[PDB]
Amino acid sequence: DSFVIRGDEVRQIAPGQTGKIADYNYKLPDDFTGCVIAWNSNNLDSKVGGNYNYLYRLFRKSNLKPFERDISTEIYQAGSTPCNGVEGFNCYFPLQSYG
Amino acid sequence: QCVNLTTRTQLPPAYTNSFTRGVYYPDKVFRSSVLHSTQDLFLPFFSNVTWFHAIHKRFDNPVLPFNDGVYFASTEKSNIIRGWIFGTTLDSKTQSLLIVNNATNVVIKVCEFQFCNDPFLGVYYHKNNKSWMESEFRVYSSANNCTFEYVSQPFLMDLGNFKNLREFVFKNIDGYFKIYSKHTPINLVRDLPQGFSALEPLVDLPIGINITRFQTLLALHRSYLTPGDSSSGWTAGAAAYYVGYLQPRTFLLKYNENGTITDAVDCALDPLSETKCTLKSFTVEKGIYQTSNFRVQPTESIVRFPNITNLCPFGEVFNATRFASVYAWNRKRISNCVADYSVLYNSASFSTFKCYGVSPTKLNDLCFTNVYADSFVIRGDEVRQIAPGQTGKIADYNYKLPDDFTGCVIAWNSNNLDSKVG
Amino acid sequence: EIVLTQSPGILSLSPGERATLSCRASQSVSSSYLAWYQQKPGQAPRLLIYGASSRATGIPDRFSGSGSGTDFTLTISRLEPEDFAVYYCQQYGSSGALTFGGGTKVEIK
Amino acid sequence: FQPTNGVGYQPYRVVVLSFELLHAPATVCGPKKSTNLVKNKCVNFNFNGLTGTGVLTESNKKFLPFQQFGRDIADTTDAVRDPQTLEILDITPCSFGGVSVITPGTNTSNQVAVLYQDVNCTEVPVAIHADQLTPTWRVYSTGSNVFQTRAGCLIGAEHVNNSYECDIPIGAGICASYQTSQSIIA
Amino acid sequence: LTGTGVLTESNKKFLPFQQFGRDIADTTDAVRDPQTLEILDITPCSFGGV
Amino acid sequence: QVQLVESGGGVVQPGRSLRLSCAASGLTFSSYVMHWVRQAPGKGLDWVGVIWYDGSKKYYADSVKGRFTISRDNSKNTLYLQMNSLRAEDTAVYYCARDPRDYYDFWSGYDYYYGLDVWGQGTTVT
Ligand SMILES: *[C@@H]1O[C@H](CO)[C@@H](O[C@@H]2O[C@H](CO)[C@@H](O[C@@H]3O[C@H](CO)[C@@H](O)[C@H](O)[C@@H]3O)[C@H](O)[C@H]2NC(C)=O)[C@H](O)[C@H]1NC(C)=O
Ligand SMILES: *[C@@H]1O[C@H](CO)[C@@H](O[C@@H]2O[C@H](CO)[C@@H](O)[C@H](O)[C@H]2NC(C)=O)[C@H](O)[C@H]1NC(C)=O
Ligand SMILES: *[C@@H]1O[C@H](CO)[C@@H](O)[C@H](O)[C@H]1NC(C)=O
Ligand SMILES: *[C@@H]1O[C@H](CO)[C@@H](O)[C@H](O)[C@H]1NC(C)=O
Ligand SMILES: *[C@@H]1O[C@H](CO)[C@@H](O)[C@H](O)[C@H]1NC(C)=O
Ligand SMILES: *[C@@H]1O[C@H](CO)[C@@H](O)[C@H](O)[C@H]1NC(C)=O
Ligand SMILES: *[C@@H]1O[C@H](CO)[C@@H](O)[C@H](O)[C@H]1NC(C)=O
Ligand SMILES: *[C@@H]1O[C@H](CO)[C@@H](O)[C@H](O)[C@H]1NC(C)=O
Ligand SMILES: *[C@@H]1O[C@H](CO)[C@@H](O)[C@H](O)[C@H]1NC(C)=O
Ligand SMILES: *[C@@H]1O[C@H](CO)[C@@H](O)[C@H](O)[C@H]1NC(C)=O
Ligand SMILES: *[C@@H]1O[C@H](CO)[C@@H](O)[C@H](O)[C@H]1NC(C)=O
Ligand SMILES: *[C@@H]1O[C@H](CO)[C@@H](O)[C@H](O)[C@H]1NC(C)=O
Ligand SMILES: *[C@@H]1O[C@H](CO)[C@@H](O)[C@H](O)[C@H]1NC(C)=O
Repeated sequence: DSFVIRGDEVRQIAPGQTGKIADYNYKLPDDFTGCVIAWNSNNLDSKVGGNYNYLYRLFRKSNLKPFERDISTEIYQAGSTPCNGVEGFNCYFPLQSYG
Repeated sequence: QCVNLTTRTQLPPAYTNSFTRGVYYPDKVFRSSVLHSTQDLFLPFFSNVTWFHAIHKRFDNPVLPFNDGVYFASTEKSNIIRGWIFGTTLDSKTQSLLIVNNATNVVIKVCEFQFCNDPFLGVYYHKNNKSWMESEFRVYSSANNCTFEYVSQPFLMDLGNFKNLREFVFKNIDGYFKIYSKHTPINLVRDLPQGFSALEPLVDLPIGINITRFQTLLALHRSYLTPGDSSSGWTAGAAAYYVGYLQPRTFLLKYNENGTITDAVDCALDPLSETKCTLKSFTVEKGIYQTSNFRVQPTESIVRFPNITNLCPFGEVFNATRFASVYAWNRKRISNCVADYSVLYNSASFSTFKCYGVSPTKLNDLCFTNVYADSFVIRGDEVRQIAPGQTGKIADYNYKLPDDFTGCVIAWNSNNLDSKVG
Repeated sequence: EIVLTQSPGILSLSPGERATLSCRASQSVSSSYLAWYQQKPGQAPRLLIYGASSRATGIPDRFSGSGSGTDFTLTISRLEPEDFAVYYCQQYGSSGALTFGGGTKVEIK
Repeated sequence: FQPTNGVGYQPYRVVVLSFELLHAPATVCGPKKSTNLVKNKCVNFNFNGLTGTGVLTESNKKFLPFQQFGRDIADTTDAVRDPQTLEILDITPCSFGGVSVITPGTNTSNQVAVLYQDVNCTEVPVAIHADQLTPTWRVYSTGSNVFQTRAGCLIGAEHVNNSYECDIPIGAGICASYQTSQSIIA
Repeated sequence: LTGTGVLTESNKKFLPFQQFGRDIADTTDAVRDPQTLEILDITPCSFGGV
Repeated sequence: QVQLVESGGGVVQPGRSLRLSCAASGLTFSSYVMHWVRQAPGKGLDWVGVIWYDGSKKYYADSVKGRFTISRDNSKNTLYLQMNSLRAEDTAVYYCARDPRDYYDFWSGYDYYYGLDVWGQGTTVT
């Protein structure tokens, strides 16, 4: 299971943790048997002037089931009014670039 | 392409009694002459299963909810039924699971599919030679972003008249799609037969997607007398398929000298069955017995917390311009608010988040009695000294936590604002 | 380019009566090529009968058709007020030309 | 602290949170959404930071001013006050005192009788939460063959005025046997 | 599977999906050889009735 | 609800160019043989041409020769037709109609012809 994050969420790749990656991007199960391998890629992944290819899911209306995948780009509703798929106030893409 | 087969109206759902059919093997371990007890999602015995058909001249294949798991079944000599589709929205906004079976192979694809209102598989026969069969897929309008693709040998399918029952339990646990199945002959019965049949594992697909609804796929022979677009012209044989729902239950399982499941006892089904669970033996002697009581299952969850709608006057303690020194650390009382940490995680990335006595996850579920936040600024190599039980300059001479400390430690980088040039 | 002929050109019958229609072809037809249409003035033609003696979807049972070889017939059981329009017959094959008939008209009396 | 300092030297802001856990009414709680209560129903409940499974029964137990919440003599939660409603609500298990199954040998037959111990017969369906139980269990819950004993309520056997020797010791002056067709007699 | 003991010839049938064999005590009593399809029964080294 | 939309009408200067196009609602436009029917002001219906599911075989009527070209665009859900000249045939109403005979129907040994089921709104060509 390969993915790119930034440093402070590396502690979140563990059974029973809370954060941006564990709650809305990639959740480990409680009975997980395996290994986690994380290494530096500032020479590889980082780009001069900013790199915006990698994306993380910021807002989602539930906590993840273990080992599942969701790439839906429906607009999050931070307000009572429906966004109707239109960007505006209290309406943002769930995905966001790391930079 | 799509054909809007239209059922003028859905016929009222028909309920048939499942006859203690559908118990799958829990794990790939050879067990012989040993009674094994397991608690897994299971079809309750004698449940009210569906009696949905295929051709009456309606083509009714409606979507049904996938709450926990579906026990599917099929009874036709010709293989009218082929595959299934699983998903939560089925309109190309989420990821859906496609299962389709043609004569040469079985294709399983996890993609964003725009399913038609009435999907089916088209079988076209050359005139005067049924041997020439050409198949056109009329299930998905389009496909996009396929993650998992799987191609393999066809599931056993019919090519001395006999009817072959095919049973398929679908389960979605921990992002794994488990399929269990077994095909048996049918002789002189119109509904789901009696006896016991055990389903053996066939695949374990790591689809990792949300499943809420499912729909049955039918292969319809094409009649050229009437046009293709009209519902007419897609005639096939009369096939009825069963759909059950899995509810968590505890079932004792009986193996045999050779290692195959022969009999099962569900504790919930009978008080006598519950006695068997306690004795751990199918045979029960004459007398009175006291049994462990687990026949009651939870049906709803209710949540009660006091009326506090106020976001916490943190005072932006996390965002405060100046923090306390470590020799004089500031303690702030927190009272009469609803603590939300989701905003704090969005506001800043925390390098160290270690909680003792309360888990970091499900911490938002729990209520906290009294909160005294203690804030200070240190250097990095001393951060590990904050944890209880470890010593140092800060732990011995500046700030000490007790051994029975119940709380959390949150440390984050501040070289951007707390560092001055010179 | 088959010479189709519709007779009679103009029919005058009261509503509720029975009207017969003819569409003769100059060459042999395999009895699966003709179609029958109703066209009200100012609107597009509408399918009634496809092939020979086969009713299209949405067409009521009052409309009927028959015929084989070079002689083909449309027979209506009862004439509705909304069924009064002009009618055309065609004939088509995969390599065959498509030729509509001159047309026939039913009229109030 | 200096701008170009090493990562160890760079300042790291530390905030430590200290919680006491359920010894007083809680002024601060998490973002869970409160829902209405369902009294006398087998549900999962999360009351003021304690999670459990059972039914909830109303009571009029008075409490000291400092702690509305109370603990039993075995330190089990005898009653926890509902947050929104000031009425005293105590946890009662879905499982009451353990039922006794009374059966002949499975070689002979499969008919069984159920004794609900120390429970009045009229209160038996409520005690076992029959509506929650399976329909086959529900037939055991309510029947014409209902006998009230000092031990409890026996359902599934017919009582006889004639006296026979004890085969199965029900208790409290009651015993069962299998006799003629063939059925469980008490 | 690491263990000490006796490897004996076995005639026990093995289903293809199943690779290991456990007794009524749930401990491992039979195994299939990785290279060849023969079934080997695991036997305690000392009966200990001594 | 199936609807075919006509366009490119109106009276123009007679000769050398005019544009017709027929749209189709839904996603069942492709793979269905389509024909163009021209309605004379007082002389009944007539034929223009036919195109198959992929356009490999095309055929035209004897009324006009060398002036009509038929093509289908799969992505735009619109079929395009062009007249290289405008003869004395004026005030002719042109319809686009869809015939359900799919590739599979003529692929099978069966020799069958269905009917022109759904028609367009119509247009004015002068
Ligand atoms: C898997 O998909 C299902 C949908 O098929 C998800 O369940 C749905 O979750 C949404 C919130 O994300 C629920 O919307 C909420 O509905 C309530 C009223 O019921 C409303 O008050 C809220 O404001 C909000 O609109 C939706 O009702 C719910 N539907 C079902 C079937 O329960 C489910 O969460 C997904 N599972 C995961 C974690 O992937
Ligand atoms: C059944 O469907 C599968 C998947 O579409 C077919 O397999 C491939 O089909 C494509 C065309 O759709 C070919 O270009 C590939 O070469 C096929 N690959 C294989 C492995 O055959 C399969 O041919 C279909 N079989 C039937 C009965 O039509
Ligand atoms: C099953 O269906 C029947 C008839 O609709 C109904 O009476 C019964 O309550 C249902 N539930 C059971 C017992 O499975
Ligand atoms: C039908 O097809 C099979 C296989 O293509 C062929 O062997 C047989 O001769 C055919 N029968 C006919 C053409 O009557
Ligand atoms: C398909 O994948 C891309 C990412 O490579 C993504 O941008 C797009 O949202 C996906 N398509 C959808 C959601 O339909
Ligand atoms: C075990 O399998 C053998 C061979 O199939 C068969 O003869 C025997 O009857 C089976 N016995 C049991 C207990 O199923
Ligand atoms: C903290 O301050 C920054 C600006 O320096 C602001 O962008 C961020 O939203 C604040 N977070 C909070 C509300 O604590
Ligand atoms: C809590 O607030 C709601 C309105 O949001 C109100 O209807 C309800 O009665 C209040 N309950 C209490 C504890 O007063
Ligand atoms: C009951 O036990 C007898 C032996 O005492 C045996 O022959 C018979 O088959 C058994 N019957 C059942 C139903 O178990
Ligand atoms: C409950 O049991 C007691 C003890 O025998 C009895 O006195 C009382 O009448 C019973 N009440 C009901 C309602 O059955
Ligand atoms: C058995 O005793 C009960 C006690 O009330 C009585 O009502 C019943 O009539 C008696 N039966 C006989 C046969 O004496
Ligand atoms: C492994 O390969 C070697 C060399 O081909 C062969 O001698 C040996 O028997 C093989 N092991 C197996 C599969 O039994
Ligand atoms: C029928 O199919 C068409 C596409 O050809 C679609 O636009 C329409 O919504 C469908 N109607 C029904 C009854 O599903």
